[PDB]
Amino acid sequence: TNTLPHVAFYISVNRAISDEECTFNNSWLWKNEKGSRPFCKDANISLIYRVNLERSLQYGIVGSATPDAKIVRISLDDDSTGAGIHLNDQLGYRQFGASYTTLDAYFREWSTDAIAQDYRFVFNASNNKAQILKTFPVDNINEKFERKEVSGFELGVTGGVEVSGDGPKAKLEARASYTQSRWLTYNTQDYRIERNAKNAQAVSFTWNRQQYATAESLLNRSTDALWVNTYPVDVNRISPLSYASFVPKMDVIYKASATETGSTDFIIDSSVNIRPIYNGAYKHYYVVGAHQSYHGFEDTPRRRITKSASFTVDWDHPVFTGGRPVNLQLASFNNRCIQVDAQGRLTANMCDSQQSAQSFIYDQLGRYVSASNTKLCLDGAALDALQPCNQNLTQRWEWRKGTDELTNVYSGESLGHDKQTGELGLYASSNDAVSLRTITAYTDVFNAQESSPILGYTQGKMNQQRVGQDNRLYVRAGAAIDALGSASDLLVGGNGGSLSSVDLSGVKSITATSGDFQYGGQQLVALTFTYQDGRQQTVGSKAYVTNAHEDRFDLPDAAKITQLKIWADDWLVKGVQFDLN
Amino acid sequence: TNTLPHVAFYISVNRAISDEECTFNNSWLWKNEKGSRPFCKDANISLIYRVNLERSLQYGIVGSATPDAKIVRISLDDDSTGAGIHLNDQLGYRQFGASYTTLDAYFREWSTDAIAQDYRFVFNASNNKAQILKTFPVDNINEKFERKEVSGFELGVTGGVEVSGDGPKAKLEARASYTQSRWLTYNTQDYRIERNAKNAQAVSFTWNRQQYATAESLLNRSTDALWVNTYPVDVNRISPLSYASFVPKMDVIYKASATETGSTDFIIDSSVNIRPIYNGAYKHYYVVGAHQSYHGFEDTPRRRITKSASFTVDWDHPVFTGGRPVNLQLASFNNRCIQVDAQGRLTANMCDSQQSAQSFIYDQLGRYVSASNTKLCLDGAALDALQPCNQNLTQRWEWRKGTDELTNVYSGESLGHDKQTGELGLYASSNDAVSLRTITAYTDVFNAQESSPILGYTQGKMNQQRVGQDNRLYVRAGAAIDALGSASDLLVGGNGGSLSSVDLSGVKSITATSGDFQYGGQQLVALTFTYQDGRQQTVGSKAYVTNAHEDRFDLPDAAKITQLKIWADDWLVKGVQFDLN
Amino acid sequence: TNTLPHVAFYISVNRAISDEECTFNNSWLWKNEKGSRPFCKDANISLIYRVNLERSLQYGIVGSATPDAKIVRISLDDDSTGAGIHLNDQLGYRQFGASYTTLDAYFREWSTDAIAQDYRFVFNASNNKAQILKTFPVDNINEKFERKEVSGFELGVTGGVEVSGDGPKAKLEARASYTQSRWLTYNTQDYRIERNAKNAQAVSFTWNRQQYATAESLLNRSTDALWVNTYPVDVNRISPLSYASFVPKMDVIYKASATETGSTDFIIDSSVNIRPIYNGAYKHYYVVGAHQSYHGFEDTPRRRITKSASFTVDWDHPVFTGGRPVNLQLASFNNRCIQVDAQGRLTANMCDSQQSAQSFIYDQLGRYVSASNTKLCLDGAALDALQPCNQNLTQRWEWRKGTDELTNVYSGESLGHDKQTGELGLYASSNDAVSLRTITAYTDVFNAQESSPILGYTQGKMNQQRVGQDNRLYVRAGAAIDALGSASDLLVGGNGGSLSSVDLSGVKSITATSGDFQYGGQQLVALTFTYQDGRQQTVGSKAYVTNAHEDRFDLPDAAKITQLKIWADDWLVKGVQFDLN
Repeated sequence: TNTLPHVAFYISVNRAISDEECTFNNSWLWKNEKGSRPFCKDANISLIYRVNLERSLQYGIVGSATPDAKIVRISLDDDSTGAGIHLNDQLGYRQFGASYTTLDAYFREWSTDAIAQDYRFVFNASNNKAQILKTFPVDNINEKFERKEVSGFELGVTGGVEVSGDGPKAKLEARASYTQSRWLTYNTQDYRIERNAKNAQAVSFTWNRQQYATAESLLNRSTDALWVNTYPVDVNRISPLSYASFVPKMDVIYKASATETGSTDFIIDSSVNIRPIYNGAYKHYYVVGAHQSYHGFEDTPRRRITKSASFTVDWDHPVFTGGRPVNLQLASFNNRCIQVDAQGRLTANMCDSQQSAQSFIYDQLGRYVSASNTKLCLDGAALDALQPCNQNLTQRWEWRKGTDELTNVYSGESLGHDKQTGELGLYASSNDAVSLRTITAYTDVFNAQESSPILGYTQGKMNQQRVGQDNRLYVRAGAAIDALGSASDLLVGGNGGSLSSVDLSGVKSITATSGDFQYGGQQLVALTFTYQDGRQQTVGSKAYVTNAHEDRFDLPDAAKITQLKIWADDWLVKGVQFDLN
Repeated sequence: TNTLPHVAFYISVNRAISDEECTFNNSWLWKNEKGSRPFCKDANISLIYRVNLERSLQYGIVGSATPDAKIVRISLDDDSTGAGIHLNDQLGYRQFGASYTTLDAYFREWSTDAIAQDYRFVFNASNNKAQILKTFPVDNINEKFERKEVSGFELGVTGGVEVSGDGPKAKLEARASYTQSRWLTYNTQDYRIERNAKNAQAVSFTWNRQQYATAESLLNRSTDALWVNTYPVDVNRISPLSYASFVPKMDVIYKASATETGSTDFIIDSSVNIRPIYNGAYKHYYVVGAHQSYHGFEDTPRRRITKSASFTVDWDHPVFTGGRPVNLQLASFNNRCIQVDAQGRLTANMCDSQQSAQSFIYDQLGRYVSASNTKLCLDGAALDALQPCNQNLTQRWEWRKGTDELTNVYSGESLGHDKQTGELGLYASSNDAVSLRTITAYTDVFNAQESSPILGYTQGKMNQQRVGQDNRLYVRAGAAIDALGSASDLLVGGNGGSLSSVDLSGVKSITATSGDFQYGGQQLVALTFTYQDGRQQTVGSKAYVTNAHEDRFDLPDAAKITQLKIWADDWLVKGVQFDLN
Repeated sequence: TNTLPHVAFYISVNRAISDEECTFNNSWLWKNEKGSRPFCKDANISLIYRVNLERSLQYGIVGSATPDAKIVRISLDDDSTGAGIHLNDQLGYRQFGASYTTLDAYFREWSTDAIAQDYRFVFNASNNKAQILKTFPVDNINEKFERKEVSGFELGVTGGVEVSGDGPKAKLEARASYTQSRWLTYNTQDYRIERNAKNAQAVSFTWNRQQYATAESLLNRSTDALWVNTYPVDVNRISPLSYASFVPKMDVIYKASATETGSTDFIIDSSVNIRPIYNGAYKHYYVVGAHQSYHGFEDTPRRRITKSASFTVDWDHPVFTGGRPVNLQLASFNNRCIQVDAQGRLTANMCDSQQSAQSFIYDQLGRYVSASNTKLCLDGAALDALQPCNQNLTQRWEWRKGTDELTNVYSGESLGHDKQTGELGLYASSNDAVSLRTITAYTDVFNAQESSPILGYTQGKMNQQRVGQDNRLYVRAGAAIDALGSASDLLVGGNGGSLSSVDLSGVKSITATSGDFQYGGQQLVALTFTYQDGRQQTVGSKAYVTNAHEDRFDLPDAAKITQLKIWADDWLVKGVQFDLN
């Protein structure tokens, strides 16, 4: 119980994929002729990330070889992966024939159940306070190549003897050959890890198909007779890594400067790029004969499924101080602990070991440092308030062995407290009003507050705005949400909506709907606010959108909405996150 | 708290690449007809180096098998790499056709999105006080080769029997062959680590393309009919190691002599050599038939992006002493510590554990050595000033067990101090004016001061000049800066500029601009000094430079510029670094 | 602080390569017609060896399984390599054409930038006192070979049926083949480590090219049309190990007998064998047609660059005793230590822990052995001088626990010393004139004296001569130095020079010039002695040397030249080394 501190918690990422989200044209050549059908059954995304916050050094260690910095770790390894990604259980096909007269054109088209074209994962920093330190894999694949050069020559002499009715013959023949060939050999994987770093704050890992990446390459036939009609996609070539179940492996480790303060958000985008398979047959008619050839379609439609979860980290968190905090508890009272406010006034409140402000770090020099703000220390010169920390002899404390008398190094006096009010003070000996007994114990301030889900799509610029004093939210509402903000002058987004105000007090849940807007793009279209008392109110319209998805955010009891994060470009809002506390 | 000391700090290297810097001719054969367009979108350079300073032996260890020397380490490994280098997210292409009629010439030309021809990293020593000790990789690739010699002979006898209307025939035929072929096999990588050591002070690592290094080799076709028009660069061959994201891995460890003093700088240069891809088509017209052949262009333009960061190391730094310094603190006062000036006078100042002059090293013999200058020691014969260190018996100190009385080995007397002035003295026993209590603690003098950025390009000879007493910076400026200096006689650079004077007092920030000068080469063109008052000032002109890049330098509050580093050859200034404090 | 002792120090080997030394004829067939040009730009040699001196057993350990011997280690490993060897940064070429009429001869010749034909490293022992113990690699490569014998037979029967206007035919044909081939497979490296051991005192390591070792093998073409004119050397085949940067890996470990005394020098030769590449084209004219063939030149010129560095080891050094020396210090005085002269008289001088004569080794039996000469011991029978060591009971000492009274085992008396003169003596109790307090401490006698550089070339027999009483150096002056020596009768070398005399007193620096002598070979040509007065002095002439190289030697202030090492055979002087102090 003297090693590094750690804060660990999970992020569950769940997003069911509706069958309607998997609706695609039953044919690529004949879109409007034959209609549409689902391509994935009960698709689901379920991963479980692990988050670790840790300072790279213990508090008070000077001269260590590992640079002093604050480390945020987001990882997936053997110890925690999650259910995976699912799209189907087995691949079937429906065959389509030419309705019109076909002689020199395509006349048969095949639809193959959906496969995962590529898995995409995105990590984003909310501001510039964080930087990317190291990643796993450390690099993209640095392929190894093998070459061969084969050369040589061949000599041959031929002796032939023929006897027939015509007469004896004789042939002596000579041959001289030369050969030369160059070989090339390299390894490719079924899925290739493509690392992508847009800038110092964001790095994205893309599992992309490399082998069998084209509908062209999935065929096991090239030409066949006209009367042979069979499924030409050798489905054994599609490995179960593509449609059955997949799980990634990645590590990202952010760092923050030594004295960075404030806040920073992290966004984790898990996404699978669904792409059905289309294969068509080509009929060729020339004078001499008739045959049939196949082709592969490459520019078939692709639809992307996105689910996002975020979590907030404060650099002022106690864990980043790198020590194991303890509290000073006055033993005269049944339950009284020393607590420090923002300005440094010392009072004795009710003990609550999960409250950061009541924790102190015990260093090598014997000083007590306030856990929530490492620049304030306990000083014996004026014990009614904390003081700036320095090398003063009056700020060192030692425990007398075998008892609980807390002593001051400088003057030899002890630490004492009022038996009734909790005021600290220095005393050489006890009396009927001052007790010297003080007890210390380790505290649990390493809980991580859970993070609220995100609603919508996480694209474009992100803004952060605090809720106003009136606790009312301004929404510009039309066919889709135009803008959001805490005041009528702080709207970011559209202008065609209807101005209104919705009370955020007592909100029991929020129902957000997002999807493909009728005019274009993906937008947030509908928000339904339900209160714990039972009344409801709805803004926006739910009837001008297709491929909609429903996300729900249930506030725990007795909470107040405090911050609004707005995902919006110049036109419309694509996402919004409601923080608590 | 007893092992080797270490000083560690990070270097962040960020440099956004403007789209303008990525502008290239849309075609190589037809420059002026078709124009230009960007070739890389949102390119960025972001690496994070780790710097370690350490002495290879602890202080006071004699005759250890590792030679005594001072070690400076600059490295990138799995523990810290950074975001990497980015140029594009996927490679597109635009196709171009012949505007005029072509019969036997090139008539189709292709432009491929930019790829990284080679990555380059450069390390430079500022003077000859440092040498390169070891590097990783230790050596270039020492390829292994495999040879085969295949030889043999073949015999064949043929019996032929024919029956026809002409008559029965009979043929007995003999063959005898000889074969010989020689094989060659070797391994090549997609990128080949080329180590380059210009001299003992500078070594550079060049990641260079080896396989698929020519626009010739990227083609998957050689000949095709005139009517077939498709993109002929098999883009699957370009591995994601070239354009998506790349991260190096190398170590450089410098060494400095045992008693070297003064200062020495290091320069770290990250550079990615952007090179677009050009492919052309050849139409051949001969009498018998008509066909089309491809070619690869090798002399395509290349443009180099450079970002440089530096840091300064003083061989007199406390960490290079190889011990863990402590300080002697007088206990009578609340806050008084022993401090030594330049000449060795001893006075009691305010304690500041980060001040090097107040730190002392505790060796094996029991001597106290001043950490700031290891040639001075504490001596009991004349305790008001430090003396040259030797084997004198009066320079050894031992702590009395269970108390804090500092004793002298020679006479048995103790260490004493004035209760009011802090004057040291020898006393056999205490009194009302002299107290014997002294307290010791470990000190944090291992912080590393942050390093100022470099403005411009780091090429040519480098000069270092102290800021003058008047705090005036002389700039001989024209279209670009001709020279810089601290006095009218110490201008290094050109002479065609008009002499001027800019005051360096109260500089709040510096705006530097660099790029390709109109006449030739890459120069520094304009500097805009911002004062805390709010007034600005301009030297040079920004109207005669293309492909310019902008860098900014923000000084901390209340600081004085003290050193000027000038990058300039005989003609013009290529870069300048403003050291602080 | 009880394990093996060690002495470690670095040897820096720096040698700039002038562009003039890289001058070669621009063509091989046409020497005088075309002229000459540089072939290497900014070439440099920079390695850093590590030297370790150690005795294989701790002092006093009897019968250990490792044989008792003195070990000298010279090595290069991953922990210390140096910058490497550099010749060029990229390989360019210049093309030459025939100025005269060429029908059946060469008509085009190519010059390729220089590459390192072979790297060479040489270790020499100065006398027979040292032998080679083990080396890394332990042996040359013991190649592994793979053989295959392929044999078999093939049968074939052919049935042919023809219908034509002539009439139906029928053929039944039989074939029977036999095959046999033998394979051979072996591995070769781009550079092959060739170990070379001339005698027991000298072993040399030669990195020699094995694959692509001939200008013949560098060609990727054999025949081509007369109108095709392109560079025919496939430059990709030249691995960056040859011209970019190279670093060796070797270990040499000398041993010396148990009681060897005197001195011995070691010579370390680093040399890179520069060799340009020449390729020519062959035009062949025969009646039927005309074609062009290539050839490889093998007898191309080679020029060798040599840099030598040496260091001196004395077997009488304290470290070779294999213990950790300590010293006896009298506590009555402020600063007095026991010191032993050449003959063994004991006097109390000023302590200097780096002086070998004041160190003593503490063995298992409790004897004190003088570190400077392990045959002398401290004895209590006659305590004013050291005695030959044996098993006498009066030569054992034990410390009384808890105090510093040094006791004698035999009589029970203590070690005593005069309070004023430092004379040792035996006493049972103290008085006003004799004090018993003695203090012991570890000493730093493991510093290694710096080694002086070598001027010139290290070839031929080596001689060593002490500087005479007059401190005058005899030089035979001509076009080059004929001989050197400390007296007119002690000249080693030639006799054709003019006799002269030069003073060696107050020499602040020496300027040595060496290179290719006009008459033949490589000689030392000129020496310019610089005094403290600033005036110079010239012996020899600089007008008879081409491709000369300049080496410099700067002495420390207030130094005396004491030994002359002369590198010269019977004709002329090739090198000279001036030992310092």
